[PDB]
Amino acid sequence: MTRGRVIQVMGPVVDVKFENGHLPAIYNALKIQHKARNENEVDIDLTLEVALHLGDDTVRTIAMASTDGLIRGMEVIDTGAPISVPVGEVTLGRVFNVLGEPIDLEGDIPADARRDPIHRPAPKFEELATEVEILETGIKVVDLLAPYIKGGKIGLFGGAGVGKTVLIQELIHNIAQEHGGISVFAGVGERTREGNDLYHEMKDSGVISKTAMVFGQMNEPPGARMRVALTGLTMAEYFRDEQGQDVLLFIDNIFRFTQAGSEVSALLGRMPSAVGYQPTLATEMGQLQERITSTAKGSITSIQAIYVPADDYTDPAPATTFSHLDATTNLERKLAEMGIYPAVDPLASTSRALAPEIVGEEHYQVARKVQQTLQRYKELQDIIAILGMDELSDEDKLVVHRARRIQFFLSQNFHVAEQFTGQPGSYVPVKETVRGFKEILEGKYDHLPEDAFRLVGRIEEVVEKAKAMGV
Amino acid sequence: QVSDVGTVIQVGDGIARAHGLDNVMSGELVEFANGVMGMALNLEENNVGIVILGPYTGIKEGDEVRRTGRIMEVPVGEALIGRVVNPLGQPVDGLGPVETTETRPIESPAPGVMDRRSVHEPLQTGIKAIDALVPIGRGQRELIIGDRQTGKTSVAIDTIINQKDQNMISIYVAIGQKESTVRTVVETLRKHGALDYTIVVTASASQPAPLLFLAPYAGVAMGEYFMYKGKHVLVVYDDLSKQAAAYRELSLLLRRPPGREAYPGDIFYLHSRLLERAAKLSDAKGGGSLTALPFVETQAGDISAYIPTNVISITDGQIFLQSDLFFSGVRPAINAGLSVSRVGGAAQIKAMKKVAGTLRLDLAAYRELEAFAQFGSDLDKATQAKLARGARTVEVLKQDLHQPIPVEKQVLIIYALTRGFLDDIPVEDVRRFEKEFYLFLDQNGQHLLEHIRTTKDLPNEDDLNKAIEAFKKTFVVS
Ligand SMILES: Nc1ncnc2c1ncn2[C@@H]1O[C@H](COP(=O)(O)OP(=O)(O)OP(=O)(O)O)[C@@H](O)[C@H]1O
Ligand SMILES: Nc1ncnc2c1ncn2[C@@H]1O[C@H](COP(=O)(O)OP(=O)(O)OP(=O)(O)O)[C@@H](O)[C@H]1O
Ligand SMILES: [Mg+2]
Ligand SMILES: [Mg+2]
Repeated sequence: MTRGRVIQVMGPVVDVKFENGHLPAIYNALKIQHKARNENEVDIDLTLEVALHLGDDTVRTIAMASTDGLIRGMEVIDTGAPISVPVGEVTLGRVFNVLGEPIDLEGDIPADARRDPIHRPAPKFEELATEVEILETGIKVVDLLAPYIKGGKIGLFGGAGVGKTVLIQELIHNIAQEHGGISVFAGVGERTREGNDLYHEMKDSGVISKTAMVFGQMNEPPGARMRVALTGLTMAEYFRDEQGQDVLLFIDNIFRFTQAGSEVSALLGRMPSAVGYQPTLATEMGQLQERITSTAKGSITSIQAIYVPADDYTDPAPATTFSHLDATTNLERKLAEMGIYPAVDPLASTSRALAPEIVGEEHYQVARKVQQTLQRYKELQDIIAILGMDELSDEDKLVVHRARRIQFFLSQNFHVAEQFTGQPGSYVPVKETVRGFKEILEGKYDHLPEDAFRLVGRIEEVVEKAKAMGV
Repeated sequence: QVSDVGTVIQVGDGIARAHGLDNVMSGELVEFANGVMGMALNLEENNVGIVILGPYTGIKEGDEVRRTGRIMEVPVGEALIGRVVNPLGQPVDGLGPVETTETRPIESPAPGVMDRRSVHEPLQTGIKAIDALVPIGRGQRELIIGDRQTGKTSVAIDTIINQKDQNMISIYVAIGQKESTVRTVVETLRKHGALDYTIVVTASASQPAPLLFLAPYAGVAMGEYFMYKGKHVLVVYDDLSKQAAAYRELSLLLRRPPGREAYPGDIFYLHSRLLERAAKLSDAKGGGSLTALPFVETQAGDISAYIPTNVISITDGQIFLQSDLFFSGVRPAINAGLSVSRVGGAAQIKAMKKVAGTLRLDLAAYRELEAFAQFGSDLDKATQAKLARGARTVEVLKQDLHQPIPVEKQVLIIYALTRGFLDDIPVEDVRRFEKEFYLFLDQNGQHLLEHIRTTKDLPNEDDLNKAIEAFKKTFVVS
């Protein structure tokens, strides 16, 4: 019989011993359902995922919930299949946990609904799509320097409290409300307050009618934090394949997946690697990332926020995830402190859509000139500090004068930022951004004050702001 | 008999390993022969690892360990109000026993997505530099971060004292503090009358690492009782950094591999599990709330350190107090650039939200322009802004110790500052201007203050301007 017994309990890791010749396969789901036999026990309802085969008919598993109350010797049930989540049209408008069980109090999913296994191989080489088109977002910096690619993979890098969540909300507001396809949001290791606020905002805006939401937050154990993203990806994969529909996939923090993997690695008997990460950091990340792709039968565009620990961009987790993205935007605490939000780094941010044959020579030349001027202004800092402003040549003085205004104009007021500041916000087309930056580079607006360029929309609002200030 | 009885194999550095205990469950309390309590963490194949919650000197190999049948718990109740207790709930002030008759688990799940509500109730701390540009709402969590000797404890104690005339329970948890410092804090609370509604949990630096690691969970579990009864709770954690240090001590004593800065891998989980449990409950859950004010101490103002970044990544905003500003006379030392409140706007009254919306960004820009201005000349508009606004905002945000200022007066003072009424007076005169303005308001403009108190909105269109002009007419300058 497929009956197991609990041998060891070490935090979120449990060892189970089975009868000889009937060990469950790797990634299978095991269930523990125990009722308190007396007053010195508590009821248990827990699911486990097989991780390793240790020999002697013993299996090491990872728990999906708290292991408090477990007694070594309990009975374990082998389900014979990996974790299966409800899939299909029934998931639209619902909120699910890691196990695919709804948490929105709207009712239970019927037991006969179709379910798909979480773990599956990645699509092959011959099934991939390759075509670059610009996804307009209405953000000046993104549209000018690092355009987003429709159907591609977009990553947002930033430290703690820099603004990537606000950028995600702004992108959702700008794009998802008129996408017309299917939207999927996966919250991995983030704030329950933020999740609740996003859910209520979507209900108010009516987007929730075509959005499936899956939540595993920081209060959840590492197993749930690892598998919630895979559950969301499993739903998105079905929506891509079985219906051929365009899918919006938002992942709130993909770094928590590798963080939970590193947390659980030490108890699995693995030797430490690099600064403390698991040896399998690259393969585990690749197995998840390679499933998020656009294919010939459906396109998935995904926007992922990536946390940078200790503001160190050389950390292995941020370092290895760079190769898995087509367009990246890097946020900086230095720019956040200056008050120039969204604090996107204009130089480190890169995209593969920034080519003359994709965005046009008019756009490409302006972007390159802006980057060159900003680089020169960055270089001039030491000589300015140790020699004074008056010791610069008239070329460098003009470079600084233009670069400060360009840097201030890169800032923008967001719609979702109205809760922080009373300004309503704006949406700026790519043509307007290019024209405004070209006019600034041409020297038309050299007589306006520096601060008139901060937190505005089109180039005209600079003129009205200067007039309001009294020029 | 090895079902409910065990024998100690190893003792050392506050951890023990025991044989037997066949039916012990993970997280259960165990009791040694001396009466010292313990916690079972690792249920290995042949032995059980136990963490000793107290003095381990009297424990020797061969001593008996017996089960208790209960998961780690602390006593909670109304009788705990006004007392000073350890993380285990044992009275420490010496005023006799505690008559609590209920217990709550140390490890409890946090409220779910559907059990929460958006924060909409302001928490007035009585400090302008907080209530104006870093608002705090009920159910929010907001850490105070800065170097040593910067005023974090003063801010916390003032926030606790300001809640005298509101129905909310306050919990002060001291992690790693000196016993004399805790005694003085308790004495100040007693003098100001906060002990009528305050519970103090202490774990000094001389206590073993397990108690330091366990104390904040005991405090939050104590607050959970009142939160789920439908009341409002404020909880203060004094050094989450010292909690992290104690947890690192315990982990390396357990020989778990170290990560960045020798901290264990689950150092983020340790703090997130605790801080995530503070929430604003919905009407279905009873409308209760728990507000948390964790503390983090930085080294030389380095906000990029591992523990500061981890704690910032969890909470809803940070108040950064700078030592360079604490010196040279800016005593509140609020750093507007590094500070932020993620529940801004909703956590303020309508008047304050209407007036002080852009102050944080304005002072950030002013600091940037002041830094840049050391190199060269300035335009007319730059000279107007930098001096007529930034210098006066910096001066008017300053506040003295133990001087609560009502929000109805704060809205007045920032309105006068923002509308440009302070442009014609010297920078050094603004504090006397503020004092005389409060006196003039109390003497003559009580109806504006009453209107703001009753409606939470601005009093008038032009009567406010008239009153400000009337005060300026009698204010003696310089
Ligand atoms: N573009 C912006 N406009 C206005 N305010 C902003 C902007 N970006 C960030 N902020 C402010 O800074 C805060 C940063 O919080 P946010 O959740 O966006 O950060 P984050 O990068 O996601 O951090 P974390 O890792 O802690 O989740 C916001 O709550 C808001 O107060
Ligand atoms: N607003 C204020 N006005 C005047 N003095 C103040 C103010 N705030 C704090 N102080 C003084 O600053 C000193 C340090 O304050 P406090 O003890 O609160 O700081 P801390 O950061 O908690 O210190 P520590 O690291 O020693 O615990 C005290 O002498 C206190 O009286
Ligand atoms: Mg975030
Ligand atoms: Mg202190």
